[PDB]
Parts: sequence; C-alpha cells; structure tokens
Amino acid sequence: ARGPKKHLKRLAAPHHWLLDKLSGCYAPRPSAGPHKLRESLPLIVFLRNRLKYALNGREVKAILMQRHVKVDGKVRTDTTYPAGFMDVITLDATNENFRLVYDVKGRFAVHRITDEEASYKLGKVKKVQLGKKGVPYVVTHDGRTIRYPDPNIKVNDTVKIDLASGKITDFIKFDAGKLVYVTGGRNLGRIGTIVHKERHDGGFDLVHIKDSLDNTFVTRLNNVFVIGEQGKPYISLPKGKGIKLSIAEERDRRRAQQ
Amino acid sequence: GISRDSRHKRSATGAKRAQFRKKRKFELGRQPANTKIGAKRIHSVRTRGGNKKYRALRIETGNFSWASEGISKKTRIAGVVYHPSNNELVRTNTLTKAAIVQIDATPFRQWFEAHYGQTLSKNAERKWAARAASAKIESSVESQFSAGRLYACISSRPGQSGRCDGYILEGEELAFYLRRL
Amino acid sequence: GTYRKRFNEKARSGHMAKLKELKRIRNKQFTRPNANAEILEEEKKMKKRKLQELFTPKESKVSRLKKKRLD
Amino acid sequence: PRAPRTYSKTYSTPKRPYESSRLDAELKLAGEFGLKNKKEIYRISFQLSKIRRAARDLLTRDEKDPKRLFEGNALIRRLVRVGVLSEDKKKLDYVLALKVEDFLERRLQTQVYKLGLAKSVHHARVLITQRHIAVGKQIVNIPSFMVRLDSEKHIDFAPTSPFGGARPGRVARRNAARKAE
RNA sequence: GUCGACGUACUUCAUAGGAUCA
RNA sequence: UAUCUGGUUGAUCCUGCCAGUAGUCAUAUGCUUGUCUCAAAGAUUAAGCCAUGCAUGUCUAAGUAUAAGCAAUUUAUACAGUGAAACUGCGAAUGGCUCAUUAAAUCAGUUAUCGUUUAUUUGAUAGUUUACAUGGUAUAACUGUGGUAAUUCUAGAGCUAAUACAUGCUUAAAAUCUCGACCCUUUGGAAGAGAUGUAUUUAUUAGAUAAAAAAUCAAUGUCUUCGGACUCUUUGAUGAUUCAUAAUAACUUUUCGAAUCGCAUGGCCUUGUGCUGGCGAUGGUUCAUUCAAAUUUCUGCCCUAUCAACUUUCGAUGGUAGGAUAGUGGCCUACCAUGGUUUCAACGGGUAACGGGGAAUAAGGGUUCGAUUCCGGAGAGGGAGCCUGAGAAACGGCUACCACAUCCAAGGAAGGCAGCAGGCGCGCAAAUUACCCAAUCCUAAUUCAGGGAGGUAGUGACAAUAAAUAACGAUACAGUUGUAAUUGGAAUGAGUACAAUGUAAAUACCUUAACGAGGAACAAUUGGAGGGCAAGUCUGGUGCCAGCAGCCGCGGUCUCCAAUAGCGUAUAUUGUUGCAGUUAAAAAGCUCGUAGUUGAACUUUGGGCCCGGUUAACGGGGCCUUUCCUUCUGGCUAACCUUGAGCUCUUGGCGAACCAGGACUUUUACUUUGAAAAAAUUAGAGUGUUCAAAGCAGGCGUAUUGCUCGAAUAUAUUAGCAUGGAAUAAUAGAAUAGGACGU
Ligand SMILES: [Mg+2]
Ligand SMILES: [Mg+2]
Ligand SMILES: [Mg+2]
Ligand SMILES: [Mg+2]
Ligand SMILES: [Mg+2]
Ligand SMILES: [Mg+2]
Ligand SMILES: [Mg+2]
Ligand SMILES: [Mg+2]
Ligand SMILES: [Mg+2]
Ligand SMILES: [Mg+2]
Ligand SMILES: [Mg+2]
Ligand SMILES: [Mg+2]
Ligand SMILES: [Mg+2]
Ligand SMILES: [Mg+2]
Ligand SMILES: [Mg+2]
Ligand SMILES: [Mg+2]
Ligand SMILES: [Mg+2]
Ligand SMILES: [Mg+2]
Ligand SMILES: [Mg+2]
Ligand SMILES: [Mg+2]
Ligand SMILES: [Mg+2]
Ligand SMILES: [Mg+2]
Ligand SMILES: [Mg+2]
Ligand SMILES: [Mg+2]
Ligand SMILES: [Mg+2]
Ligand SMILES: [Mg+2]
Ligand SMILES: [Mg+2]
Repeated sequence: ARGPKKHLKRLAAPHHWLLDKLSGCYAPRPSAGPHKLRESLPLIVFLRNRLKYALNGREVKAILMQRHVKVDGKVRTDTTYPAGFMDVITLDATNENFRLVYDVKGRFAVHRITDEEASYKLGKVKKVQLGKKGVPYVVTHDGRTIRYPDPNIKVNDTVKIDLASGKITDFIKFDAGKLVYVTGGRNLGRIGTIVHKERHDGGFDLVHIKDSLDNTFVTRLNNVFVIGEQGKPYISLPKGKGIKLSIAEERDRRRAQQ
Repeated sequence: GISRDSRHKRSATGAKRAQFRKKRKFELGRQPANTKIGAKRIHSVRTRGGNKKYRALRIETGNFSWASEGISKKTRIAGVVYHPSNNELVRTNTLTKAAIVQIDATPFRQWFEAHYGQTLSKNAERKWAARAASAKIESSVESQFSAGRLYACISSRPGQSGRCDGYILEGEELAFYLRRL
Repeated sequence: GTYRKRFNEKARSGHMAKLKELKRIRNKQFTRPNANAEILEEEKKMKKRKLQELFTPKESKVSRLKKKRLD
Repeated sequence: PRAPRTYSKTYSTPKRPYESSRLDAELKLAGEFGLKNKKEIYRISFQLSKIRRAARDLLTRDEKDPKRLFEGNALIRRLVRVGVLSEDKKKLDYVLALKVEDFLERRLQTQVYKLGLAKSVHHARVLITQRHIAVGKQIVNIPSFMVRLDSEKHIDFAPTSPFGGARPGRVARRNAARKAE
C-alpha cells in the first residue's frame, strides 16, 4: 500500500464485535482515538448491534448528530469513535449509563450503571515521565495525560479519574493480593487476585492470578488491570463476576434456569 | 538516482540478488552540498514529513566554542587546512564536519582581555583580581592568538543544519592535529 | 521464469535488456538524460546497436544442419 | 466481495453400488417406504454413517472424559428427541446399533400412513406434496420431514385443506356448479 | 539416403496343472 | 487392486493364469433441462491489443459573493435568505483488478527501534510576541479585445476578496545572572543599565548514592550566650544510556506564541455606541496516545552435483572520517587492511514459483493442489526519472526513450480497461455496453453530495438443498396374476391473474379472489442388453443349410436392465513406519581413506519415618539416613526464652523460616505443562430456516406496559518465550597444580 488504510472487511474485523458475516462486505473501521483498533468497540456497533436502538447506520448518524451520546462526559459525533475498556457511555434521554466491560466470554457486555458510579473511571498507568518545564505527568491506557500526579504512582498502577475534572481521585498500587481484571489473551474477561509476579529482565513479565474458585492461571503483565482490593472492587462488575465456567456446568445452569 | 536500498548490493555469501521491486521514495538520496567559503548562500530542502533541512552552499561565518573558558563567539572562517576523510576537500576548501579550519581570534582575544585584564573602574579591578588565578592558558593557544588565527574543528554538519559551528582545538586534540599538519 | 520465451519480446525490449545484464553478471564465472528538464548520430547508433544486439534469432535447426553439410 | 456461504453434500455414492444384495435391500426399502429414487437411501445411509462414526470416535475415548461425556450426552439427547433412539436405550453402544430403517420410520410420509390418514405410503406422499398435512398449526409439504416425539401427536389435516374443514377443492365446486346448471 | 547409434513410444511370443469319466 | 462375468478341453470338478468390470477430482464435449432456496463466473505460461460509455469529488450557523444569479423585502445604506462560477481547505496514496517479476527474496510465527517519520483522532500544553486591527510587495472568477483545423490550449488589458500571500503590536509579579555611575578603602556597598518563553545549531554542566568517623590549605556564607557553633538540606525512570528534564555561553536568509468565523446579548457602573462577559467552529509549538510507515533479530522454501568452488578490477568482508537519509547501515565517497560463503551443498541453472490461512485423498505415515471471497507483497504495455503532498517513485499525476496506435487543413495535438460493461486476437462462437445508492461501509467544508467499492435484477444445469410428472375405486379382457387411447368423482401445482406483501422502483418468493387435468397431448430424459418377422438382398458350401445382416418385399403414400431433472462419451488420474540384491532388476575387482552416520561400562543406590490425595492398588509432596547452594543487605516475623493479666493476651530479649534485591554462577539435546499461533475454514453445542443446504439467530408473556437465553468448546507442525522433571545422549572441570576453602 502507498498509505494508511481506510477500509475494513467484515471477516477481518475483530471477532468479539459479533458481526454477521453475510449482512454486507465491509465493517466499521474505528477511527483513530483513545483505544487501539482491535481493542475498541465503535459506537455504531454499540448502538445498533448491542442496544438495538438504531436499525441501520443512518439512524446511528441521526442519533449522534443530535448530541445525545456522551463518551466519558464529552459529546461525540463520529459514528466510528473507538469506545473501549472502562469508558462511560451516557445516553441522557434514555436515562442510561453504561460501562464497557468484557464478559467472561471475552466480549464487550452491556452493563448498566448508576450515575454516581458513572462519575469516574479507572485507568492503568502506562507511563510516568517528566514533561517540559519539569512537570511530571502520567499517561494511562486510554491516552489521557494527567499532570502533577501523586509521586507514589508508578507504572502498572491504577488511577481513579474523575471525568468532570480529569484529575486523579485515588490510586491502587500493583501488589500481591490485589483484585485484577484480564484485558487480553484467551483468559480475557476473567477476574482474580494476584499471587506472584515473575520478573524477566528484557522480556515479558508474567503474573499468576487465582480466581475465586481457586483455579489459577498465568498471564502476561500487559494484559492485567488492577481494579481494587479483594472483595472490594472500585467498579461494579458484570454478571458472573468474571468467573470462568466449564461447558458442562454452563449446560447444567442453562437447563436449570430454563 | 541516488538510492539507499540494500537490495542492489550483493548478499553476504556473494550472490547477485534480483530486482525485487522498483525504487521507493522513502529510501532516496540527494546530491551532496559541497559547502564552501564565501558570501552566505543557503537554500531550503523540503524533506520527509513537513520537516525542513538547510543546505549551506556558501558560508563565511560560524559560532565557535572555547570549551576551557566555556564561551562561544561568532567568527569568520579563514579556510580549511586539514580534513581526515579526503585531502581533495582541503585543496578545494570544502566545509564538512570534522574538517580542521582556521578562524580569526579577535573576538576571543577581546573577551579574554575584558574578562581577565591580561594580554596574549574598581569593579573591573576586583573582578580581574578574583579571576586572576585562571588567567594562565596553554602556550600553544597563546601562540596562535599572537598569530591571530586559531585552529578550530567543525562539529556541525553544514550540509544538514546550514550552520558551521565548531570548537577550538585544545590539549591532545591540538597536539595530534599539529603533528598531522 | 527468468529468461522464458515471451509472447512479444519486441514490445518489451527494455525488459530484455535487464535480463541480458543479469546474465552477464550471473554467468560471469563461466565466461572467464534528465527527463525532468526545462529544455530537453551517436544516439541513433545506440538505438540500432542495442536493439540489434538484444534481438538476434537463435540459429535454426535446418540452419545447423546446412552449415554442417556445407562444411 | 461478500463472505462465503457454506454448502455441503447430504449424500454419497456407496462403496459398491453394484452389489446384488444392496440392490435388493434398496428395492425393499424403496417399496416399503415409497421412496422416489436411490438418492434418498444414499442420503439416509450417509447420515447414519456420520452418526455411527461419531459414536465410534467417542467410544474410543476413555470413560468420564469430559469431551466424551458432553458429546455423547448431546448425541443421545438428539437421537432420543428425534425418536430414533428409545428412552431406555440411552447409551452410545445402542446409538452404534441403529439402522437405516429407524430413520425411514420417522419420516413424515411413514407417520402419516401409520396414523391412518392415508391408505398407502404413496397416498401419504401425494397428500403431503398437495398441502393437506399440517404438523401443529403449520402446513408441511415435505415427505422427508423428520417428526419429533412431541410433534408426532399433532399431525392432522391442515385447516385450509378441503379434508380439514375448508371449502371443497376446484374439482368439487366445479362439478357442483355444472350439476346446478 | 527406404543410413548407424542412442532416447522415446508402442506391438508381439512364450499358460496351463491334478482327479474322475468315455 | 477388490467382487462379479467370461476364456483357458472330449466333458465335469479342484487349483492357477488371462481379458473385462473401482474411484472422485480435473479438462473438453454431447443429449436433456418443469418448481424452491443458495451460489460461482481466470486460463493461448496472450501481464497480448482495445472503439464507445462510466468508475472521485466535496459546503456546514460557523474561510471568500455588489453573479449586471433567483427570491423575498423596508427585519438593515457595509453584508447577512438561497446561491452558479472561482479562490481557499480537504480527498484523489482508500477502494477495485491481476499474479508478470520474485527461491532466505516474498510470506508465517516470533522479536527490536536506547535506530526514525507519522496528516488525522484523543489528552495535555505557550502572561516572556496602527492594534477600536497593516499592505499589493495580487490575482482568480468577472468585463472587454483575440490566435489556432483541432484539445479539460490559452495570449493582452481592466477590476475585486481571504483562515490565500506577506507583514506586525497589545498582558502580573518576582527571582536570578551580567555590565556597572558613585560614596569609600570596608567584611565593602551601590543608584542605575541590561538579559529570561519557545523553535534550530553547537560546546559545557547536573541528572548522587554498600555502609561510618577526622585534620588542615584556599575561597566564603549563616548564627549566637563573641565564644566558637552551624541540624531536618535536592534529584525521577529503565535490565541498561550521553534517558526524561534542567542549567550556562552564544548562533539562526529560522519558526511559533490567534490581525480568523457563527449564535446570543448577560453583569457592572462615574451613562460612555464606557468596562467586562457566555455557548461553539477553525487554526497553532511541543509532548503523549491512535491509524500507520521504514528497517530489523531467530527458524522455516520445489528440482538440479554430468552446477565445486564462489565474491573481490567496476564494494565483495571489516575499521576509521565524511556525504546522504526521517533515521541505523559500504547506502555512497576517501584512506586503510584481506577479508566473506561452501560437500552441514555456497555459487550457477530450471521452475506451467506470488506466500500463507486453506482444499483433495489416505486407516496411519505421506502425496498433490492453493490465479481465485481473508491477510501480506509487487504491477498498471517495457525500462528510466520526478512535482505535489503527512503519506507516491502514483500511472483513471507528469517527462523522456522503446513498441504500438488515434485526429490532422501536414504546421501540430492527444494516448494507456491486469477497474465495471463491451470488443479483437480464427474462418468455429457463450454474462448486461441493464437499475440503484435503499443495506455495508468509505470520502468531503460534511446528517443531505458522491461511490460500476458495493447492492439489485438479467444471463450456458459451475459447485450445493428440497422436490412435482399422479392418488383412491369400479368394469372389461388374457393365462388370482397381468394388461386398458375402458370407466367414477375427489385432490393439487406448472402456468394465467384481481389484489395485497415484497423492493430505492421493479422481478421473484411466501399469500390469494377467478381460471388451470384422462392420451391428466399440461406428451422425462440419458445409456446398455436381447429378440422376432419377408414371394427381400449379399456371401460360402458334403442337397432343404450356415454366416453376414435385413428403414429396401408384389401393389400402394418389439421386450428388458441401470440412473433419474439428470445422464453419456474422450483424455488424465519409492518402502522412516515398510521393498529387494545366490539360483531371473540390483553387492562396486581389492585395500586404504576425508566429510557424513554410529560408537563398551562405571559416578546417590538402598533404607526408616511424616502429610495430605484419588479409586487395599495408584500416583503427589515433605523430613532423616555422611546428602541442605554460598555471601551481603533490606522487609516482616514465626518459634524459643521470659515478666505480668486470664491454650489466649502482655513486658523485655533472641530473631529461624519466608519474601525482595546485589554479588556468586558448565553448557545443550529430550520431555511435561502454560501463554502464542487473526478472522473465515474443519470438528462441534443450541436453535421447527415450512425439512434440508444453511444463518446466528431466537424464545416467553401480551387487555395494558413488556421480560429473556445466546452468538459456546476443541485443533493446529517447526522456531521463539515461561515452567516441572533429572531417566537416556552429549559437554566443562584439579596433573609442571596457574587447584578448592579461611574469622
Ligand atoms: Mg523491553
Ligand atoms: Mg390452497
Ligand atoms: Mg447442448
Ligand atoms: Mg412436465
Ligand atoms: Mg408455484
Ligand atoms: Mg534462481
Ligand atoms: Mg530471513
Ligand atoms: Mg481530515
Ligand atoms: Mg489536537
Ligand atoms: Mg491582468
Ligand atoms: Mg572505496
Ligand atoms: Mg558512519
Ligand atoms: Mg510466474
Ligand atoms: Mg504453487
Ligand atoms: Mg494464492
Ligand atoms: Mg504501485
Ligand atoms: Mg495489457
Ligand atoms: Mg510508474
Ligand atoms: Mg489507481
Ligand atoms: Mg485503467
Ligand atoms: Mg473488463
Ligand atoms: Mg462483478
Ligand atoms: Mg468551516
Ligand atoms: Mg420463475
Ligand atoms: Mg570420519
Ligand atoms: Mg554408552
Ligand atoms: Mg511449539
């Protein structure tokens, strides 16, 4: 190619969007934004294919141009705005607030939240560095640059960002016994407690996570997101509480509830 | 014409590679800018991205730094005396990085006169007495000062930045280059 | 595929030139203007010599037999 | 272009079409169940082969193997639901013992014959293709329709059918009009 | 030239035996 | 091969042999071709040539309208509604097509940028720079005068705008650092004058630390109890940096720091068109993020040894310095050395070689195919070279040359279908030069415009699913069976068609008034096998016969078998597991010998206890047994001693184990487990698409408002990463001791 691509075939689109393979030939390409392409849910798919509010792309554009959709407390109008992990989607007319969280199956789940819990978000500190004029700043997983951080905040910590002011309200250190959420890999969507961090200089760090059912799994450190202390999450978790269930047990539960 | 691709070269084993593709713009090269002493002539070059480069086709002044005294003064370049890569640049008086040049000493000499009150208001006297301890300098630099032309080394790249900055040779640097001269 | 017979070599003469050069470099072991200008006999000779050298039909079967029998 | 739509063959030619015993068995099956051609028998043989191969593969695995348990339970459930496998025979061993005739039995043509709506299997086929038979509240015009245990009790003449309480067909009212005239 | 060698491709000849019976 | 059929003679058996009978896939071709769903369209190794048409343009309240544009209007004598043309900004580098070149190249997996650019999005970020606001250093559109046969050709003159072009001010305090008039000779002081944001270039400085105490020389600062005293004194990140950042001195054809636009008219008053003030758009330096780009580490490619040496003069390997690059780098230049690969197959040659996900077959190993729905690479007739722009070596951008080829008034001009349709390449052939942006998403100043991308329908049975062509009776005839141009009234869709549904508009599907069946002539096919007939014809002979065969005679103008809406014809279709080498393929005349492959045994075995797991067996851990890695530091602190209050608290010691880090360190092979290996595909769970192929849908209540489950799971070779094992196969150590340890 001679430049950046602007099209996305349906088959090449991220699996977890759950797009029909025969509805069309192309899929929404998320525009550049806070989140990466493969780890983002564009607003069109959220409003049309998940909430079923809009029947087709044109109605989604009609919704957005009315300025009813807010992402992280700011109005967005791009149909392909890449909403992602820990972003708050507010629809005032419906009096609805959503937080985008992966369910156990690894897909973004429609999770309804109260307004108070919608007042803030959580961000993984991706970088801590001194800016120009000797001003420290922190860059989070969603690309927010926050100046004058608390000095104790280090990389891989979690910061609770208030959306109204864009400032850090509190922070959680990455330590053993903390509650964490998996945001990548085959263990995507699971929740557990840290047990031990293996360090490999010049390589990818590994973290052992024990679930509430005492099952253990190892995951690369880049895919871990600290969300609180054990039993005291700082956000409301989706149904299932991040517990992975075997196929047989899922069958049993499904038959029972039916 | 000029290209920086590694494909046209032979492999490590000595095999003659075939032409994988046509030449690409992102691996281009441009003609050298044989900078020379004379009235200032600099023309811009639009490079990759929106960035810009400056081509020093002609130049006669440069900022030179005396490191020992930690000063930098602007001075005309007398000429090129010795270059390590190729002598033809010395014969043609072409300015490039690391070329050894001769520059006038008048600004540096005047600065040393003013700062130390020696030669190569009570406020001035007090300051001079305070700084008198550091007055002594190398004999080699002083001899050039007497001659009026100091030996300097260009640390900038005129073909890229459009500047001719440098620093005064000193110590082992000066001894070695004097031996080579 | 390097030197395979083409449908119309005469249409792609320049291509053949490259091939010849490659051969000259690859088989060497065995043997031993600016168009972007404001204003744009030896070159006629260059045209003739290059086009003739690139395009010479291989000496035919019956032609080999004829030379042998004439000898 | 648009993503592919999957397709598959539902039948395969037998290893030996020319065996006399096979020809006789095909004749017997076709006559008993009123099948149009050998393609139906080949289709049902293909399905039964697929199920029995799967049953073999699951049996090969160790007992209590989670894949074995899950897949065997699903297969036995499906076979029991469709009516081929009886309630008391819920073991993969008895799945492996199934025969083609059991599948031919569940066909809507055979069931329509057995329940007494038709005097012949061919009459049942004609009734089905003429939109006279309804499973539940729904008209089905496909003899190869496989009837489930729940659905077997709801086979009846369709409401729109002249035999199901609707108006007489074209022939009947045509003759009645001619007689009236 | 109904030429030699080789390569290639084909054709062809070699299948009945033991037991009983007349 | 297999089963079955037939031949092997004077016959019948038992062997053996021979001939024919298997297969889907692939190409070409023939005959037929009613309905529903669904879906594809390459091929002369010709990436050969193309007429005609279309396929990229774009405007919101928010850059520029005195169009002599339209329409309203005194809701405007600066404009304001809408708005052609043009300037300006953005896009045109996406998409679509093809597989020519390409054999460590591409590509797959896995790494790196502490080696670099990045329009845009997102978040931060700039009191340090006539102003009630500067120019033509200027023009388009437009008016008007013209040239040429001709083209998206344009010449002179006259005008006029900017978020175009080019300039240029306006805003707190403080601190610090220089130069310093002057009083004065002090321990000096000091009015004043300067400089500081960013951007570039260079030189220099800071960016500390395994842990504790003193004596002086020089400079020299706070303090007191005038003696001496002087404490809490500042520094982030990485495994690692000259990193982030800061500071000092200068430098620059040198930048940036809002002379822009919409909507609205709030608050203070000293009542001034005074001061102050909201919600947005668009610009702008730097940093980060995102979409990306470039290079890059390890492993992996078919045939060829009758290709054994290759690369190096004209860069091949490496060092140094420079040029260039966005940047590393022989990428190039100058000087240097003589290097680099190779029987573990380099180099050269062939490739009907784009690579992969995948497809076919097979019981397993394997073998073949993969132009072709997705990813990545390259190309736009063939070479070469460039403007623009963040992004191009672009070709529906430009320039030359090579080859073709169009117009021509002969002076000149214009070309690139391997985009969608549609032609030529033969004298023998095959989709429509159709409709639409309604769904998918993409582009723009942007909800609206545009989109042969894409969708819709049409068109050779590509490949696939379902499935009509009759069902129930009576009578008759013939040797309880078979046959009906016999006969009765019931059913129904192929088709026709009101209507409605469907669709952007249509067609079709599903529905459905009304028509639509006895030769149900509403007339099913493709192959094979076997008969019988004459005042007939040919041929041969131990009479009247036999073979061939028989649409033809004197006149006159038939039965059965197979598949089935599908059927036929032609070509094509090696042993690792695991082959053989005396007598019927193949052991070299013998020996030596390099590479390669292979290579005797031995090193902690056994025994005694403890714990908790499975279904008395089996596995999993701890100890003990001469068996514990070593060392330092840090963190917590058990147990162990003890006082006191009732095995639990508590006082003061001692602090094992465990955890964190620095030092200390034989290396692999093998094997276990965990991540990773896109989606699609394969297997596979659920789901009455009317069944099925499929799809990821759906399901349950319902007077009213609604509730709700899903879109699972498994597989993937080699390489790289992490981890448990210590059996098997290697590898290093103490021999002139240059060996181990130390309070
Ligand atoms: Mg790293
Ligand atoms: Mg009906
Ligand atoms: Mg035909
Ligand atoms: Mg018909
Ligand atoms: Mg119909
Ligand atoms: Mg080759
Ligand atoms: Mg490689
Ligand atoms: Mg843009
Ligand atoms: Mg921005
Ligand atoms: Mg003019
Ligand atoms: Mg050289
Ligand atoms: Mg270098
Ligand atoms: Mg090829
Ligand atoms: Mg291939
Ligand atoms: Mg391919
Ligand atoms: Mg290209
Ligand atoms: Mg062509
Ligand atoms: Mg080109
Ligand atoms: Mg193009
Ligand atoms: Mg074209
Ligand atoms: Mg075409
Ligand atoms: Mg098409
Ligand atoms: Mg605008
Ligand atoms: Mg039709
Ligand atoms: Mg040897
Ligand atoms: Mg051994
Ligand atoms: Mg592996």
